[PDB]
Amino acid sequence: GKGTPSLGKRHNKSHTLCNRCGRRSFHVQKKTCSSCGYPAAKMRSHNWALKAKRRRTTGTGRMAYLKHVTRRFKNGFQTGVAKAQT
Amino acid sequence: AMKKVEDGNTLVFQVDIKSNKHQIKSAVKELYDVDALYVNTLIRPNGTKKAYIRLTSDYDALDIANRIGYI
Amino acid sequence: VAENAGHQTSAESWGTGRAVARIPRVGGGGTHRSGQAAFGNMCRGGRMFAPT
Amino acid sequence: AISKNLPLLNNHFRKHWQERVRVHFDQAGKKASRRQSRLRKAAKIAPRPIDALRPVVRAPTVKYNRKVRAGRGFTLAELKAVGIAPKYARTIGISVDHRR
Amino acid sequence: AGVKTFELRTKSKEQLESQLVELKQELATLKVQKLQRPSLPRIHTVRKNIARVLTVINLNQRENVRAFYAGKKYIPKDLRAKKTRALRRKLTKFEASQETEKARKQRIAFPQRKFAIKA
Amino acid sequence: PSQKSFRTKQKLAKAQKQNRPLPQWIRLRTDNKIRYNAKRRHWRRTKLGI
RNA sequence: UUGGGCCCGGCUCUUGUCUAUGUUCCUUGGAACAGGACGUCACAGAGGGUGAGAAUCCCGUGCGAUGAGAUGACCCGGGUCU
RNA sequence: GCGAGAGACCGAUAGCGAACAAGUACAGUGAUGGAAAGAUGAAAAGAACUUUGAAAAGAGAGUGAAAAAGUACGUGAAAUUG
RNA sequence: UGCUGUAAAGCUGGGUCGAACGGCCUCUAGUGCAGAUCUUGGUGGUAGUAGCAAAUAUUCAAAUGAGAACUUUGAAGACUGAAGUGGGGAAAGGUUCCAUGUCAACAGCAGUUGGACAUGGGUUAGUCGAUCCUAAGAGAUGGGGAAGCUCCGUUUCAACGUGC
RNA sequence: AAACUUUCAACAACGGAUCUCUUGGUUCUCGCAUCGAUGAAGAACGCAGCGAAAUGCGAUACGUAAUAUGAAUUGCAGAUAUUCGUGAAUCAUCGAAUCUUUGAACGCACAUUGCGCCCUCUGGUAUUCCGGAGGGCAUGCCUGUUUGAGCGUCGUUU
Ligand SMILES: [Zn+2]
Repeated sequence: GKGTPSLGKRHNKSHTLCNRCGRRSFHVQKKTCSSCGYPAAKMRSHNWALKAKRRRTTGTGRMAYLKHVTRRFKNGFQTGVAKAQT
Repeated sequence: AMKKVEDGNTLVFQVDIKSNKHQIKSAVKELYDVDALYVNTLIRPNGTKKAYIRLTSDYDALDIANRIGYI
Repeated sequence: VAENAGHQTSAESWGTGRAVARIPRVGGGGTHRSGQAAFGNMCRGGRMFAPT
Repeated sequence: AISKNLPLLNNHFRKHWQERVRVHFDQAGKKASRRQSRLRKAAKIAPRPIDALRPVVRAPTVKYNRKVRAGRGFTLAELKAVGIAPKYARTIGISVDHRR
Repeated sequence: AGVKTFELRTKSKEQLESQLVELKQELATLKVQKLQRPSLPRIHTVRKNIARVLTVINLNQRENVRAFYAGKKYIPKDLRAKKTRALRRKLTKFEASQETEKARKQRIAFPQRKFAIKA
Repeated sequence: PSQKSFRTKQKLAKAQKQNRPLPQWIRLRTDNKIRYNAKRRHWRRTKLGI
């Protein structure tokens, strides 16, 4: 009875949604995320999992602030406003 | 919702998800200058908030809804 | 070619006894790639013989 | 493993050597960039020469006694004999070696 | 194209909020009409006008704060430079140009000479 | 279940809104490649995994 | 043997703008950007687009010219005040 | 990472897993695993209208250089089939 | 359609097709498939075959509809027989709820029907729950280990009130 | 003799090979040095006149300001929008801003949109209660300020 009969008794989620990554990998009893390591300060990431780094890294999101760093550096981090040409 | 303005003297509004009944009761006082007997709130399955505002007997809900302009 | 081309898989051979060739196969399930061969120069999506 | 009248070889390729293969594709690019750097450095300080004056010294070993090459800097005694202080010498294009 | 920004910048604190309230009730009235039209492109125009007035109010307000804090040693961090975290930790021009008095005496005594050869 | 948290209900709201057919006027745009909504989901076939 | 602060350039970087010559004739073709004839420009016969293999239709290319903005105690070339 | 220029490189079962709403759909409790999928035509000009049919569709007609290009779209091989 | 060559193959006639391609002298290689229980994709025979047989059981008429064994209504005949095939909930699911329209695919026959498809609508709390308490336990702080990720400890060798 | 089986050819199927393409990949070279408590990378949820995704953005939400340029956008619709002009569209440029809930994430806590405390203003006849708006309240460490503790200790007076 370890196959179909035992598979009918699955109604207690071991994992719930994580807050840092929202992946449903938050182990409820351990109070830890199996994906990002929450609530550890550092992100869970390993060099034996290179495909895992591809899935969650810089460039996989919005980069809402890192988009414009190259643009601001190219102008030398200007301060002030643009001058209208007469 | 248009049945409640006539039967129950109740106005139906879409309301911000972050608000509470205290803020909703005040808001209808600046916007329409009407007094709410109570505010009943509801979060819809699509993710928005719906408020059932029953006005005191001093105001007629149908009259106010004509002033707003949706009946 | 890229050094990891054709080798971005975790494929393991099913061994013998399953009536299939002993080429390494993609594990898991739910995708049509599951159960398909990998890592071979004869395989679709594997790495070429003697990569340049 | 060993089958012929052939020399016995020492090919040190039992480590992960393919991860440390440095092919100098940029030899011509490095040559061009080196020339451009040299040109810019020369133009920055014209007409002052780019190279400081170097002494001449004997190459140390029994094998290279005969040869004589360029040293690193003139000794303090040598500059003393020509009336140039080392601190002033370093500012007029002469290299100084306090060790020799 | 809605309200003109250069006209807003000539309006006071009192007038900008009076205009802001009206634009909000303009949007409130239109959202009632959207239930019946149902297509109403005027929605987009009023929203940008609300954004423009909110922008002019904030920019005019931040300029008073900048003038108040002109020349003070400590000013609000949002009014400070936002170059990068690393560039803010860098030594300033005055700090990096500091020299020990021994170092200055030797640099003055032995400057880099200018000379030529073959003469 | 009927008793649910706010985050649970908040995710279900987004799942319903993403499960609509493709609007018709989209296919009329120039150089349009989308012919249908390819991320449809049925409640009985594929589970949300929340 | 000799100090410092600015003002204008140069050098370094980014960026704006500006420029030669066929769409002439005939055939095929839905379309000429094809074939033939006659040419033109070329410091430009790289590349791309345009209803088929387009230097010459268009953008560019080549040649440079001329603005704006930065940046450099730790570059110099002039000034100017100490 | 950012910005460029190239090649006796591959040419959609190849080349990065990904030329496409690709780390997407999907699977797994989870760590993780992970695809398939480019091409009408110069231009939709994407078949008005009549007729049969419950309709889908068919037959005429029409557009187009071509419908031996009808979106189940360039060519259309073989297995297999009428 | 044929021709040439011992052959690997080359050239050609007819049809289809619409945009690039070939000979010769050299260079170069990810360069020749019938097999690898080869890989991926596609298609057969088997074969209109096996089979679609647990849960007692359906029938008549009318209506709708192009079309009714299967939809609706009525008339019967039945069954579950209160430890139910009834009425609610916890876990889990997530719009499956309701109305309107609709039948390309799905409901291993059918379909006018549907938990399908499409468009909308729908969940109202001072008193019901959560929220609060503590249980087994988990786990910060002060500290003490550990190269370190972190481990121990839960008032602990602490000057511990964000007191009233 | 049909039927049937097999083979072939034409046509029609099935299927997507071949051919030719290519805003992709791969490799090599050249140049540059720029994330974050002034809140990053990432996540969630939202935002369009009619949008599901992708792209963009954050309740100022397929975006605001500014500089440049100079007549569009486009599937449809539409100005209380524009044309010898402070003027259409523009991630063209970009120096000002906005930047939800989070996240190193910082009042405590978080399988909860839970529970506080402080300051200013305001509503309810209110220093105490309740409601609202705004601004705050993490840890280690450094310099300083203030308030302290210790017969640790110095001078004095019983
Ligand atoms: Zn996580």
